[PDB]
Amino acid sequence: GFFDADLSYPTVRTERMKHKRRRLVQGPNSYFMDVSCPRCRQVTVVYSHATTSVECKGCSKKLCRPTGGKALLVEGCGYRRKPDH
Amino acid sequence: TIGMFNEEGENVDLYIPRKCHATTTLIEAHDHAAVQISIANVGPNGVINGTTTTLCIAGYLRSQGESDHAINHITIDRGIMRIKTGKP
Amino acid sequence: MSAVESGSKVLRMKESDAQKLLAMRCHIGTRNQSSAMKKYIYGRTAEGSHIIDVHMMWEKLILAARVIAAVENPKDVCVCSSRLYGTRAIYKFSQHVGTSFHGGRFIPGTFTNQIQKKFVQPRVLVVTDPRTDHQAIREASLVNIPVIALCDTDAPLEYVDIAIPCNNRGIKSIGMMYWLLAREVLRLRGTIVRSVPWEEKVDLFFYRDPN
Amino acid sequence: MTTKRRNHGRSKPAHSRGRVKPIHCFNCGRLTPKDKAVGRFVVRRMLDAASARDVAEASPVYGANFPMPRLYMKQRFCIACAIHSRTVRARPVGNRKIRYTKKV
Amino acid sequence: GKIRTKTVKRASRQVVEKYYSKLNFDFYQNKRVIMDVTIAESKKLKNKIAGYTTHIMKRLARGPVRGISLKLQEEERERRMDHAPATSDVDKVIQSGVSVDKKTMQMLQRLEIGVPRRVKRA
Amino acid sequence: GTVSRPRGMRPKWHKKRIKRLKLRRRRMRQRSK
Amino acid sequence: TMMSVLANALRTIASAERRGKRQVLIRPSSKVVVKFLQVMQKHGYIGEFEIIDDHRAGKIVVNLNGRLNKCGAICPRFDCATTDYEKWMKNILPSRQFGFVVLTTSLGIMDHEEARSRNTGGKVLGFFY
Amino acid sequence: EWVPCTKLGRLVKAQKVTSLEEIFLFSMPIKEHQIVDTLIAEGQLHDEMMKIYPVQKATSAGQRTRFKAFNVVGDCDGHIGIGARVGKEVSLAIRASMIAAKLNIVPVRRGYWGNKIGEPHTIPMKVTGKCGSVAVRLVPAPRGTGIVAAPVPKKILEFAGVEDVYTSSRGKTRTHGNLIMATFYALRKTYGFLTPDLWADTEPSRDPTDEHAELLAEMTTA
Amino acid sequence: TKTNGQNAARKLVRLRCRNRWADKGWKRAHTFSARKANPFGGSSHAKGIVLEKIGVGAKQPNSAIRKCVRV
RNA sequence: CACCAUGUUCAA
RNA sequence: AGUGUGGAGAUCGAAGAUGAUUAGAAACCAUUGUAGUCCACACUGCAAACGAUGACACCCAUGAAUUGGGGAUAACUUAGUAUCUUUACGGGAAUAUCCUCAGCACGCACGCGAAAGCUUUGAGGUUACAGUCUCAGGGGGGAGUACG
RNA sequence: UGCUGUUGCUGUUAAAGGGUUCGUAGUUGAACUGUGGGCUGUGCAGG
Ligand SMILES: [K+]
Ligand SMILES: [K+]
Ligand SMILES: [K+]
Ligand SMILES: [K+]
Ligand SMILES: [Mg+2]
Ligand SMILES: [Mg+2]
Ligand SMILES: [Mg+2]
Ligand SMILES: [Mg+2]
Ligand SMILES: [Mg+2]
Ligand SMILES: [Mg+2]
Ligand SMILES: [Mg+2]
Ligand SMILES: [Mg+2]
Ligand SMILES: [Mg+2]
Ligand SMILES: [Mg+2]
Ligand SMILES: [Mg+2]
Ligand SMILES: [Mg+2]
Ligand SMILES: [Mg+2]
Ligand SMILES: [Mg+2]
Ligand SMILES: [Mg+2]
Ligand SMILES: [Mg+2]
Ligand SMILES: [Mg+2]
Ligand SMILES: [Mg+2]
Ligand SMILES: [Mg+2]
Ligand SMILES: [Mg+2]
Ligand SMILES: [Mg+2]
Ligand SMILES: [Mg+2]
Ligand SMILES: [Mg+2]
Ligand SMILES: [Mg+2]
Ligand SMILES: [Zn+2]
Repeated sequence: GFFDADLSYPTVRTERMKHKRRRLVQGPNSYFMDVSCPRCRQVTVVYSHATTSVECKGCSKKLCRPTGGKALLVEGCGYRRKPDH
Repeated sequence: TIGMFNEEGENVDLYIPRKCHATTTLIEAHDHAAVQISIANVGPNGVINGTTTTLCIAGYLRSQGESDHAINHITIDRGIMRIKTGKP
Repeated sequence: MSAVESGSKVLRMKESDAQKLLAMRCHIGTRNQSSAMKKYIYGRTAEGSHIIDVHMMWEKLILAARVIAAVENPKDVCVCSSRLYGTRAIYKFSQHVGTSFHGGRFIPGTFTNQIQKKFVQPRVLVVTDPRTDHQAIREASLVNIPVIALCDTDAPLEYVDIAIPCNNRGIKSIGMMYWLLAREVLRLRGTIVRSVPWEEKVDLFFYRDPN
Repeated sequence: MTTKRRNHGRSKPAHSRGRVKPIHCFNCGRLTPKDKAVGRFVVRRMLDAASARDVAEASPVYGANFPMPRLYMKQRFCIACAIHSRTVRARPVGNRKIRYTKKV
Repeated sequence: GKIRTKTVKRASRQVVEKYYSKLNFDFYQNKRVIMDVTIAESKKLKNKIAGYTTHIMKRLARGPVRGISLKLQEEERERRMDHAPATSDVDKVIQSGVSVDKKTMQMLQRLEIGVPRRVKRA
Repeated sequence: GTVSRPRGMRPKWHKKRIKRLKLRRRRMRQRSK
Repeated sequence: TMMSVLANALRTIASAERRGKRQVLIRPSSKVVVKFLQVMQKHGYIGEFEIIDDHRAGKIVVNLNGRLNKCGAICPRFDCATTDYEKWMKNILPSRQFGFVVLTTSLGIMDHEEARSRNTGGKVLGFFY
Repeated sequence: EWVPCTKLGRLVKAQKVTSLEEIFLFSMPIKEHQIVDTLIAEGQLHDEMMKIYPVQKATSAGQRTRFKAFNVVGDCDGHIGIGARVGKEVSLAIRASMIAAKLNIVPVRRGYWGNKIGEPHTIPMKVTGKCGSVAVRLVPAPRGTGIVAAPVPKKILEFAGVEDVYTSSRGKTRTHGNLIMATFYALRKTYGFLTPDLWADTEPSRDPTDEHAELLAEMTTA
Repeated sequence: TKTNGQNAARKLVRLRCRNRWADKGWKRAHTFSARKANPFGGSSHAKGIVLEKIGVGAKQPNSAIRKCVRV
């Protein structure tokens, strides 16, 4: 015998695999990160799926490159995920 | 107290069919795929004392291959099977 | 079905029972998955074979044993094996438990053709593999016979009421599962004690070539 | 009258595409859609066993160490020629669903 | 052709089953036994029965024959099969050691009874 | 054959016969008016 | 597009009951859908149900017993007077002994038996039995 | 003269099973028509030949003509059965169909239209039986309505024991082979519909073969 | 399939009106072509004068001379 | 892969 | 396919020509050959223009694949994994395991259908008949004809 | 005669989805502003 799935309270494994708009309550997949510029040496908050040109205030160097999904951070920079809330 | 009753209080039903313990579905006289399973009760020792618990499963569930899942749910509900292993 | 009304842990699995299962490789699948058998699979190996949850193995095995023990009049339980690997195992199971058995090809109409002089009407059907015992299962679906089946990770569960997830291919695995089932039925009946190990050997349950 | 085949005798699902440009039948030249025509890739020996033995004996180039060249041809037949040449035969209704995905 | 009909084949199988000990590999002696142990109008049928009876005996010496049930030999087989080893094979495997995969290792570690003693990773 | 009983000539040729008939009738009316 | 939320909800429940499920998820939700479920629940044809808030048109998870045979909306709403109740029971109910036609009246959403008892007509929403 | 070949037949002959309701409750198949003959008292069982028509199979030497017979059996008290059998001769077909009708007997639930006074007179709810293109809808009717149905379904309903019912039909109802079966299926559906009066949980009894297993074993032994 | 809207009466009325003409019996009753072609002119009986006696051969597979009169 | 066209009307 | 005006015209080829076959053969076969076949522009709007299956929306069981883009390496509180190439459209490329959304589909449970068959791709969820809109059909011919 | 079908028809193959798309009248059209407490008595209410 095993646990039957409950529609109102799904398991972690079942919920984690679902599309963001197919979850029981829809929500974002993205987040924000603190990025230290390899040339300006300064902290800038960068969207995880940034599509526009994000540049460091000091060096004026691009901190990321847009892709089809998540933005790609330039080599050398250090990033830290900020809390969702 | 089950079945159709008269104004005089007399039961007029020819008979009362069984109800599936998984889907609350009436088991018809022509099913021939519905089964009745008796599970022996066990006392403090590993020996069965005198009694059994009976499960009725409709034939449609067995044809769909969900009888095993239903029996698992019923036995867990009745306290026969343990839903998970104990803590290490 | 290790849970009893009083709450005693008498029917729970022990270390020796687990050792027998692991030694005979009763927990190994077929690297092929079935939707109904998915719940019984703990995980997958590096080589791709599926690992069967032993706790669910024991729960189904005890439940099957209690169902068999509930049958007051033995030989109303028929144990069928068309694999030719479980023919010895079911023969020894029938000896110790007192049930009927049939090995080899299942004759179509055995449970339905009532004037064939071989017409038998068992109350419980036990099969070694649903895929190869499909004919017996199909006929049982016409005469209200519940089915207990040894099922591997890819077995079809149509008209199967109690499925024991195990390795139903290997000679040693088939013998051990029937040996454990026979021992549990005897313990549930009370003809043997649980503190003393069963004197019978699983090698007799093992199938041997007629050479 | 009755729908004989689910795929209607061709590899063109209802919402895959509109038109497949036809090809000329290998035997008679009849135009048939490429996805419908019976396609066979044939690798034939230039010589049978006896003639190849004689030519290899007379050849300083070809022998046990160097094989003779073969003919490579993609042959697409119209349905009529495929049946008449016995490249393909009418089959029992239950056997019509049997498909092969590699040359046996 | 010289195919033996079911009448000859069935009678020959019955003759072998009932009088196996009295038969041998010689047609003429087998035929002489058959004249006494069978009732039939046809001498030709009896001769055909003897021919296939000798054929069955020759096949029996090499191995078992489907449809021929000889009580003494089948009991001789099952008594031989009953002979059990001194120690159980499962006990020998446990004594020599048990090796399980990583996934089995995780499952046993999660079990309430824990890891069995002589079960080790591989 | 790939069709059921036509119960007549091939429908394409019956359509052509009708088409020629319509052409003749509209020519006759044209010469009349 | 989806024209009737109530029809979508009732059809989803009827299909789940027909398939023998123990739970069914409903989307989207509405006040009318909730009131219909409560009338069903008050007569015992469904068990518990939970309304999940998503800051949008919410969702409902309904616990199904084995008693519901069929439920469905009636479209268009087909306003019904107090003298038309017997006509609707004859047309869309399996029997005069069980089953309910659910109406929306100025006294609220209720079954036809309660509507007749309170002497009010309305518009037919659906049925269940 | 009757030698039961089934455990149910042995129990019926030994009078361990006394009513068809026990057979119906556990949904056991009935393989011997003598079971129905014994369990139904003399005079309470009636049978009628519904339809006999010939069928033909073309051959190289003409055609082979057989006869298909439809037989209805009932007690006018909630039990109905239909048997269809083909034979080389009409009399053989009739006898075989009577046996088949007994083997196919089913219970029929009867109910009330309005007030529940006296014995049930109609069906409890609307039912529909389908066979081929033929579908028969049975609708509960008030007392005194009678059986408003075509003669073939009316005869089946009379044998089943229904007194008042409305009937509508669709499809090629002149195919009486399908019409008889469609009416029979609609009647058989009466006990499969879950009504609020059947919601209460029922105590599960023992299968009579299981209960009398030791006696059945003695019959097999001797 | 058909429309179902609460305010779709005009569509349903128009749909029925157009489709009734496909009923051959309805079209005959609601047109004048049959009445014009009917020699009786819609009456149940008509009086006449016999012009000649004729014998009409019966259709196959029958074979007879049906006695008739031109009126 | 030369060339094979036709079979009076009902009814067994 | 056909039409108009300019181009173009290798190949194939309605019409036609010749040679065979045949009782006849102004058919099938063979050798040819006009209009065409190709392009530009302008007409035509007649296809088995087919999935012979209207559009939008909801529910719906199973196994193996495939195209495109992303993500990761008493009803339980979380339950892996690589291989090959690698001085410039290169922090690259493709595989492997898992998840996911969108697309063309295959063998596959209900249920449906007169059946053939259909089946998250319905022809299922329908006499237990109501999500929305729209087109067409009402025995076979006459006839898609006559008239306008 | 549910063969005119609002109730209540049919349209893969029986008669019948328009070759495709745009599109006006017309028909149809997502959720939300919300349904109250307290006291007494009473009812296998229930966990
Ligand atoms: K093809
Ligand atoms: K097509
Ligand atoms: K695609
Ligand atoms: K508009
Ligand atoms: Mg959880
Ligand atoms: Mg054909
Ligand atoms: Mg084709
Ligand atoms: Mg596309
Ligand atoms: Mg096309
Ligand atoms: Mg050489
Ligand atoms: Mg043909
Ligand atoms: Mg046609
Ligand atoms: Mg006639
Ligand atoms: Mg002829
Ligand atoms: Mg010029
Ligand atoms: Mg040329
Ligand atoms: Mg057209
Ligand atoms: Mg399409
Ligand atoms: Mg079309
Ligand atoms: Mg793509
Ligand atoms: Mg599919
Ligand atoms: Mg409709
Ligand atoms: Mg017409
Ligand atoms: Mg009418
Ligand atoms: Mg009427
Ligand atoms: Mg019609
Ligand atoms: Mg058509
Ligand atoms: Mg609204
Ligand atoms: Zn060709």
